[PDB]
Amino acid sequence: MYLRITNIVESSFFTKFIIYLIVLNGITMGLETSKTFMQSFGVYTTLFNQIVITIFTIEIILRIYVHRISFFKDPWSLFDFFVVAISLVPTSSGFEILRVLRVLRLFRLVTAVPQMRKIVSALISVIPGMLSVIALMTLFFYIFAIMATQLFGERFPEWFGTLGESFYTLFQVMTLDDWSNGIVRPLMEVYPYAWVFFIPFIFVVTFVMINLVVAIIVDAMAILNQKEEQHIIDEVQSHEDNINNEIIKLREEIVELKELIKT
Amino acid sequence: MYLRITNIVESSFFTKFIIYLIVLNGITMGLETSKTFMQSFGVYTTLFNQIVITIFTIEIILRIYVHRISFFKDPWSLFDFFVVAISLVPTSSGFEILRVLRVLRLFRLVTAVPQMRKIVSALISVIPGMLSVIALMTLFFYIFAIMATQLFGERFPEWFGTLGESFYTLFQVMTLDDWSNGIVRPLMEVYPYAWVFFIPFIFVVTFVMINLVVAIIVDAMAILNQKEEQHIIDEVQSHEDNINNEIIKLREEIVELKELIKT
Amino acid sequence: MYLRITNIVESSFFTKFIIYLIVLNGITMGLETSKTFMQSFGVYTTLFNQIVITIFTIEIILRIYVHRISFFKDPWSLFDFFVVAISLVPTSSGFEILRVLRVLRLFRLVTAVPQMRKIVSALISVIPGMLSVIALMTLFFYIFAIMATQLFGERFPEWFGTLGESFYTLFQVMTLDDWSNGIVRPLMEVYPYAWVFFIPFIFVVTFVMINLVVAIIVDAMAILNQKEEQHIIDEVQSHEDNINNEIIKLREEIVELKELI
Amino acid sequence: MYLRITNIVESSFFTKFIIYLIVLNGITMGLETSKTFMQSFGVYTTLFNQIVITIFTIEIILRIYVHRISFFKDPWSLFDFFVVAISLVPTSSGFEILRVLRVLRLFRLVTAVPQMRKIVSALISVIPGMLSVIALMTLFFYIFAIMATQLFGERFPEWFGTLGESFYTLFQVMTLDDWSNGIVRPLMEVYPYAWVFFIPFIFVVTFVMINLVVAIIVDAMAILNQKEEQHIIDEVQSHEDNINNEIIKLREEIVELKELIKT
Ligand SMILES: CC1=C(C(=O)OCCN(Cc2ccccc2)c2ccccc2)[C@@H](c2cccc([N+](=O)[O-])c2)C(P2(=O)OCC(C)(C)CO2)=C(C)N1
Ligand SMILES: O=P(O)(O)OC[C@H](O)CO
Ligand SMILES: O=P(O)(O)OC[C@H](O)CO
Ligand SMILES: O=P(O)(O)OC[C@H](O)CO
Ligand SMILES: O=P(O)(O)OC[C@H](O)CO
Ligand SMILES: [Ca+2]
Ligand SMILES: [Ca+2]
Repeated sequence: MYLRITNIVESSFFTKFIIYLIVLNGITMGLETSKTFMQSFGVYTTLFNQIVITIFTIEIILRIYVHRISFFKDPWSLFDFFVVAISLVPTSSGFEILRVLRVLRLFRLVTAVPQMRKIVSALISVIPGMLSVIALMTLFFYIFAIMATQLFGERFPEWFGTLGESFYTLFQVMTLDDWSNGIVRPLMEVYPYAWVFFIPFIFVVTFVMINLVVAIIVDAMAILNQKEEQHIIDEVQSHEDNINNEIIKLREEIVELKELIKT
Repeated sequence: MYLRITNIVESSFFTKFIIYLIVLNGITMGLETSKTFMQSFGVYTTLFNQIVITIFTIEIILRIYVHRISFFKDPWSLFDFFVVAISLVPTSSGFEILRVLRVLRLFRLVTAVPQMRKIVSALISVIPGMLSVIALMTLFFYIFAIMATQLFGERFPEWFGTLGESFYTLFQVMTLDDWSNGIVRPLMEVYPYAWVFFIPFIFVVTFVMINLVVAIIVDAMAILNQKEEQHIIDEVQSHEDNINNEIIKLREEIVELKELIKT
Repeated sequence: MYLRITNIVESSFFTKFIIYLIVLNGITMGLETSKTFMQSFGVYTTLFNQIVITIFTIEIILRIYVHRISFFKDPWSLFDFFVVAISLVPTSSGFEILRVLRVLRLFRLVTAVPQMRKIVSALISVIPGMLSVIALMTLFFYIFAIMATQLFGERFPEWFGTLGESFYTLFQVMTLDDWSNGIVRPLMEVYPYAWVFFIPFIFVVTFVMINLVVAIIVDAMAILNQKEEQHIIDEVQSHEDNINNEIIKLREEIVELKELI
Repeated sequence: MYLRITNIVESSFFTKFIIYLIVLNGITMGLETSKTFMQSFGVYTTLFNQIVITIFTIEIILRIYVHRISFFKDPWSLFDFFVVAISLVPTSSGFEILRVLRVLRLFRLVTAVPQMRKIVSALISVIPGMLSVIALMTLFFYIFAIMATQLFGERFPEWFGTLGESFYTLFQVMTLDDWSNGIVRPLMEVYPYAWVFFIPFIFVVTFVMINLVVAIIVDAMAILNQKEEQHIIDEVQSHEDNINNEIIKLREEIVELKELIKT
């Protein structure tokens, strides 16, 4: 029976039908936004929602028997899995956050549609090279968050009270969000020199972001000229000393013609 | 009189003419902006408008004969068609919003000037390949919109009472416009963890844009290496398939001295 | 024998002296900020400005005499000229707002030095390639100013009442400055769909500013690849043509042992 | 005795120990941020600072011994040194920024981890290039800062009262941080034409930042594209001086078959 289900999971009808259920379920996810619509139709869509989660788990289990292990070595399939698992947690209780994370299920449309995975893939690819810089930055934030909390916390607690208080505030400053009328000018009333802290924080952070981008584009170029030079260097050494194997059978031949002297 | 009017339409004069009207009428739409002006000279401009609109209509008509079905397959003409059609909906009456849409007819200066035509064309060219990602972002927005609305709308209706509402705010946050003192910190007095929503949102949004920009730059400079490489790659073969061919000649010239075979 | 003075205007010391001046006067421009200073040393320093300003006048005259018409085809000169002419107009005058422009004479430091000049010159060079887009965009503003004025100027005259008013505001919205909480959201409390005007506006202008940067970088690299292959090909071709010079005299003296028999 | 110490100092145990010490010390410094923690465990903390501060003074000395004057011509070491100094000075004194500047010793984790000082390097490496542009802009600011102080400082003393205050506001404007509603929009009430100063300032300032990027990127690439030229032209160079070097012997195996006229 294994091959019998495998023909299904792999059909064009399967993926389209699941893509189809993703999409319209998405539309219902959106209609539950309206409190008006939720009245005249609430039980309809929650029903619908239960049908979709059913079909999805059906599907996901099928996919597992058809792919087992390979399935769990697949980033994309793990996603659908966890994102479906979440939806499978009951419409209940105090930790009511999960009712809302059920709208993550719509990200299946990203898994289900190949054009889109490529985009997500292309995006993630940039990340691992950056993990070093991310560390350095987070270190830099940490160190400055500490100083903030200490230098500024007592008189300005909404902003620099806790450690995490200052983290949030320093993120805002980085996005240059209302940074000067909004935070530093207040600070400077008590502590006139605050700028000696915030002006450098701004230049370093902005500096790094910008440059990091420059480096990315330019280093990527550097490897493109690499493969190109290779490809062309590979040519002058494919030719030339293949025109060497022919200018020495001039040589072998030229000296094959050297008992002109015997006569 | 097909050929007689084709001659007029296609002439340099006609085009220079329509352009000149476009400039005057655009100068006068700026003057129509002054309440002070209309009281003194406003009689003059409601007919100037009413006859430039008339002249333009005539033109659009002519041009249609002169190109028939091919006129309605030209982007630039189709524009002129609509942008002048909208200016025909009554001098008053209908709705007064189509009287504001009237001023759009100055974009006919972009349409009727071929430096502008291509400059716009240049700009539009990067879009159709972007389309996929525009969809991915839109889905991202929309999921988050659904999410923000049922997390912050009951308590913060101004910002999150509706999908549309939350679509707006999330756009605001994307442009980083007064996002933290302006939306999130208030949200956070009622909901201390709002940062776990919006900071992830900010990264994704921002990360996608920037990398999108890198990709365009970085991929375009790839294609340029392609055509340069094969330009160069072809030209070594032209001057190195030339070499080994006239050493084949020399190799043979040596085997011309087979005439040692005379003995 | 005017040439005498010509050798002095051109001298290393003529230029180096004027730069000492431009820097000095520039250090006094700053201290004329401290009203603390400008009582205790006001007279002391107003002369310094009077000396400097006459010297520069002299300098400009000499440069003129030396370079004649060719002086007025030189922007760097033309600038020096106007920025000094400006400073000439007395003070009190008709309006203490040309007294302010006087400061602009410090940019003479950009003039007096290369490197500085190269860089200014460097930056400007992208501009002429841009005159077209700058115009399309200006048309784009103009059009949306006219539209914004007449759509919102009635109830929002501070932001959109006058044509120039709408220009200023659309400029602010372009820099995304307090655009939503400070402008559109207020607008929408009277005119709900006003987002249909501002979101597209922001998209258009943002898109244009980014692409233009992308076009500059990539079209730059294309010109850089034109030059590259032509240096590589003009190499490959020429040597490859090096190789056929040693082939024809390894050829037509393989014809003398052939003519041998 | 040198080489015995030298081999300890260069040990990866030495390095890893100091790195470890750097890291746990960083963990305690965030703990000092809590007022709860400092109550219940603050004495545990303040001695560990002493410990680490000693150990590092030891570490720095062992290293000066090992490297002699080579140590003092090393930026990363100079830093490690200068940062340990600050942490040395007795707690309090009259000004207690030093009891805060002490959290800079965490930056040692940068100098200590070889992968981090690499990216700081790459970053720093861009600066020398732009020291001229910097000067240009620093002047430009100065000039505009003088100009605004004496145009808006009497009536707007907070923003423009002194030179210093004008530098701060112009920097605020440069970052485009709340510029219009805030500074510029108020100013224009008193001085209507103030847009004539803050639009130019903004164009110039943002143009120059933005182009400056373009110049790095594109000139970086011009250099990249040239090292490619050499590598390619070098192979060509090689073949056509080095095979005429070894068929110059084939150039004289043809005069031998000539020369055999003689008797
Ligand atoms: C929505 C948005 C931004 C924005 O509107 O902030 C104003 C930027 N700015 C002048 C400026 C920038 C830096 C230091 C000093 C001054 C600007 C904006 C519009 C027109 C002209 C200039 C800024 C930005 C600023 C700060 C933080 C972040 N973040 O974490 O995503 C983004 C950037 P960026 O990479 O910034 C750099 C330039 C050359 C402008 C290109 O884009 C993007 C990608 N996102
Ligand atoms: O007015 P509502 O409550 O029906 O919701 C309006 C939304 O924009 C449509 O879903
Ligand atoms: O305090 P003042 O009056 O001496 O002026 C301070 C300025 O920042 C010095 O140039
Ligand atoms: O009435 P105004 O002030 O908009 O005048 C029109 C000009 O374009 C700007 O002054
Ligand atoms: O305020 P505390 O003492 O509970 O600590 C909160 C900080 O973010 C944790 O160090
Ligand atoms: Ca802002
Ligand atoms: Ca703001």
